[PDB]
Amino acid sequence: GSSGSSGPPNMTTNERRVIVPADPTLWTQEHVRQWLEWAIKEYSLMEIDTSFFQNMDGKELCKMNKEDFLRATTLYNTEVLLSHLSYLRESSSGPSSG
Repeated sequence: GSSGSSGPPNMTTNERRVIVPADPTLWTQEHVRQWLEWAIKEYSLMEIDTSFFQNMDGKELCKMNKEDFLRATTLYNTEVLLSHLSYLRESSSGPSSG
């Protein structure tokens, strides 16, 4: 670090955050892309092929598995994304089970 930082073009926003719905299945062809670049800049992910999800609708994003994800992102990242989407998938602005 220490200055000299020229990372990629972050997503658009008022200050610095993402605006997407709870359920990932409702994510549009754009949302899936926004959330991607986000988790990357947030969890400092690398070696990820965002292009693979250039046209992957939220629906096709929640159906993807470790394998399908491994063909676009590294194993490490595959564990983060899957884990993250795991919760968002089981959450629709509703109450908690148990």
